[PDB]
Amino acid sequence: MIQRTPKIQVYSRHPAENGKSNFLNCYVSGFHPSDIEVDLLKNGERIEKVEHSDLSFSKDWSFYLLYYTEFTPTEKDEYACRVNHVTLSQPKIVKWDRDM
Amino acid sequence: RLNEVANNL
Amino acid sequence: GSHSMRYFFTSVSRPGRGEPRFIAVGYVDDTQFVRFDSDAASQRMEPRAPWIEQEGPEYWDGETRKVKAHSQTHRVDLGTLRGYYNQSEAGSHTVQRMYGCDVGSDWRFLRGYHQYAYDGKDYIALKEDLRSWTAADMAAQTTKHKWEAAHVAEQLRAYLEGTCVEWLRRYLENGKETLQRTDAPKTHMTHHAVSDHEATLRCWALSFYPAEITLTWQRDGEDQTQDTELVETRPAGDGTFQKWAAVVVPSGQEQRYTCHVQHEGLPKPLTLRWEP
Ligand SMILES: [Cl-]
Ligand code: NA
Ligand SMILES: [Zn+2]
Repeated sequence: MIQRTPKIQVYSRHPAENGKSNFLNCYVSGFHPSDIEVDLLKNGERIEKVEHSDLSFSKDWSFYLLYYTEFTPTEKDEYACRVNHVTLSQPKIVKWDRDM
Repeated sequence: RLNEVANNL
Repeated sequence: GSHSMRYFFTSVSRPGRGEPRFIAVGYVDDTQFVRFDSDAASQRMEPRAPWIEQEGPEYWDGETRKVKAHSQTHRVDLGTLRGYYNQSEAGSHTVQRMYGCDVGSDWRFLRGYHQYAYDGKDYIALKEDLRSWTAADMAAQTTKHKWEAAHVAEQLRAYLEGTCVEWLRRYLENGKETLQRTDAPKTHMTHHAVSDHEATLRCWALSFYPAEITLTWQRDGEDQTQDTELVETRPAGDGTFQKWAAVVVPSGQEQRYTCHVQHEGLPKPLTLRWEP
């Protein structure tokens, strides 16, 4: 049973502008086994209306998934993705930064 | 279109 | 250009209760067009692209029958492999399989592939000749001997060189409006001060299709890899892809740096330079 830690990128579908509706993405890749917990957070609280892509994989057999939700960037709200997997000692929180 | 060969390991 | 049709299958055993979770996805190039998820309500192969919705009831009945036959093969394989590797019934294990065909610019067969992994490692794969098998270990060597006696590579070669490419060409025609259209990357550069004397320049490539792209930084016309960061190509979520490459530079020296973008949708590569 091979164990590979997820790579995580948190980003918006479109270049972000405060007050303009958009999509918050959490792309998790390079991981094995497929069991993974992914939540999108708004001010530390889990967003309930979250969808995900169908599990697929790369050349080296590592898995990838996209978790996404509609959101509206603002000056005050903080967004993030929280990931837990057997390879992590603690859940990893990656904050959304509109410049990345 | 999927393959119809379903051979087991 | 060149095109491909590929199917990906994953089955994950559930030692606590029930049968394996099974997920199958079909792609033409970088476009997902069908899916099956054993946890979904339909229990049918489902369309994921408008051009496949054109196919009649016999197509959907046939793809549903075949994908459920693939699910049963993986379930049997999970049990077989537990025994080959002398593993307990207590742990969860995974089987993955990918197969498909590539066609050249002329839409003629270029190559076929059929490979299988157990617990994220190569198990058995068809060689490029479509006649021989690559077995990664002694458990897979047992499978290779069994398949060498049951005409398996012959049946797979006939599918990969015939059915696979014939149906790929049918999909390429039916879905012409999207499948044969290239979406060149929308590119721009952003600038982020990192101190009062250094800044990050970030070169963005957005909304492009297919996913294959090259972003490279140059300084004074020569490749620069020191102090650069390249992210993995990522899905936008609308069927297109995104990527960025960044470099940390001394403030006031931004004009020496150029970002070079290569993509199939561009007649000539793009060059971007920070303009203050
Ligand atoms: Cl705001
Ligand atoms: Na054979
Ligand atoms: Zn300094």
